[PDB]
Amino acid sequence: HPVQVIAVTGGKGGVGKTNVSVNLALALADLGRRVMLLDADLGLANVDVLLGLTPKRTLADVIEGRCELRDVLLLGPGGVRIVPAASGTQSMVHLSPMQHAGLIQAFSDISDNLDVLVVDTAAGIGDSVVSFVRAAQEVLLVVCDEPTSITDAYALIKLLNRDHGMTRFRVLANMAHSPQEGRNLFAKLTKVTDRFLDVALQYVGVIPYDESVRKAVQKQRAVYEAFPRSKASLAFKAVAQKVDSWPL
Amino acid sequence: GSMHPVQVIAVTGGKGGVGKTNVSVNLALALADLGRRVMLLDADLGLANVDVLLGLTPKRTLADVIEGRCELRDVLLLGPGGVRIVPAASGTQSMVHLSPMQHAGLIQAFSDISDNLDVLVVDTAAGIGDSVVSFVRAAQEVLLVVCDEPTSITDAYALIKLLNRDHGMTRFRVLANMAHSPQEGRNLFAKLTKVTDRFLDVALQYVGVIPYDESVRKAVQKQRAVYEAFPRSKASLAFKAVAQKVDSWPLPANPRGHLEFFVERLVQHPATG
Ligand SMILES: Nc1ncnc2c1ncn2[C@@H]1O[C@H](COP(=O)(O)OP(=O)(O)NP(=O)(O)O)[C@@H](O)[C@H]1O
Ligand SMILES: Nc1ncnc2c1ncn2[C@@H]1O[C@H](COP(=O)(O)OP(=O)(O)NP(=O)(O)O)[C@@H](O)[C@H]1O
Ligand SMILES: [Mg+2]
Ligand SMILES: [Mg+2]
Repeated sequence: HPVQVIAVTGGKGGVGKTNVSVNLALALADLGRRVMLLDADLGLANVDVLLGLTPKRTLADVIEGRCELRDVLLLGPGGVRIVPAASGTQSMVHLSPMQHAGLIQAFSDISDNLDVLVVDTAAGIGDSVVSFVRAAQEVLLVVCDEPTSITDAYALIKLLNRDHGMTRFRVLANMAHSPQEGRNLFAKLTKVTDRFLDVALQYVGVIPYDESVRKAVQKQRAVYEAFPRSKASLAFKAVAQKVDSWPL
Repeated sequence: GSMHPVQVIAVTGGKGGVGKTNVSVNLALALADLGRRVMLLDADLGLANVDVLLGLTPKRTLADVIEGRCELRDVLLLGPGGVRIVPAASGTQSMVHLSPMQHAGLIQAFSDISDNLDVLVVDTAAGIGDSVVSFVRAAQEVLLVVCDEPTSITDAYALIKLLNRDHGMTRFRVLANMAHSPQEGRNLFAKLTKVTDRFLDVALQYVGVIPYDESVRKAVQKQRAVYEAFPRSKASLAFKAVAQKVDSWPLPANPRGHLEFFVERLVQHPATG
């Protein structure tokens, strides 16, 4: 039983990486999978904030040697297991390759009875982002239809490909006003990556712009839980069906 | 007389997508519209967006400067309103882990292009990484852009806490963005003040609020600044009001430097000449 590992990323700030990570995790749990969600925004933790959780200890405690990784695990909704990050601990955003590797390696000790790990990455193209993305089997790029997000997503793809040997990427359009808007967005990325790179982009669909997501964030409850019948939640179910179909 | 003070503002906020770059671009344009000589630095070093919001196509960037291929003056672009822009790179990693020395070298380089300058606006990256903290500490005024969601409040607080705890920074300016009601900006400021009052020793200063405006969405699509493309929009009028406030912050006349106890080197306000 190999664990499916999905890194949710995108370069651009605020495109919905954390919302997608949280609600994809919940949707996969709804399909019957045993799911873990790692907050890899190591110094600006938001997974706990979106879920209204107040972690006593975090990955900060782990790295500083005050506790073991198993000791910081939190229970989220639907049985999802959460690994919480720190908020405001600067050292956590520039960890050595050794510390990053050590952390990733340490997950093998809490891998029991697990089907899927979802990893929520920070904004940007920094070492923490690249380290976690490189360590995943599937790279889910969250993109929205604005020139800055398209530009940032392309930059991250180019970087991961040219410096880190990554050659396959999943693309999810978030805050789309229509499914066709997402397809057109994917078409844009396909043309520029076709022209300059040798990579395989695979489209996963859209999460629509949905006021229910804004309401869910205010409530600090996952939209998938708080508004299970909303268009966004139904779209997360669809993405989960696709993810679950991917070869391990 | 014989030292002209320069205002230096770092626009930051921790949270991704809160409007740091939109605020940087449109504050710069609004200040230029008031008659100030403005420079705008894209300090999102590895994911440049200032050029993207303005529809500029740089041939050289900060990466070329830092890596010793050209000088800072060579990469300056003339933007709307006469704002001079220093463009960043897009997808060059060797930029989101510069050494403290390399950051220092970049900051030092601005002294060569300071003539005829009133204000430098610095657009920082998301997060609390070394690049962000270095550029924030290199400025005189730190402008946190915050919106009324728990994640923005939490991230803004985290940045304030780190700067206060680790670097002794005490005073911060706060600008609310994407507000949907007239009192939302002040209410948001109060939320942040509540948390910082309880746990920190800081002095927050409320600057104002930019409303959520569909005109910003349209401007970003057109790759034109909302201040230029929709000058009568609610967002653009708010940027005008905010620039008038920013412009009123007093600068020392003829800043000639002073000594401080247990500080070896003269301490001097940013200035030119
Ligand atoms: N499908 C959606 N519909 C409506 N609003 C959305 C949607 N997805 C995201 N949002 C909004 O976008 C905000 C940012 O989402 P978030 O998941 O925090 O993005 P992020 O990419 O993780 N941000 P960051 O980690 O700081 O770079 C949310 O708080 C909502 O306001
Ligand atoms: N006042 C506003 N009204 C409406 N939309 C806005 C407003 N300000 C920002 N936006 C939207 O928010 C998006 C993000 O703005 P942007 O200025 O790129 O934020 P940022 O903090 O610089 N992101 P990043 O650098 O990637 O962390 C914009 O592209 C617009 O969609
Ligand atoms: Mg996030
Ligand atoms: Mg930006």
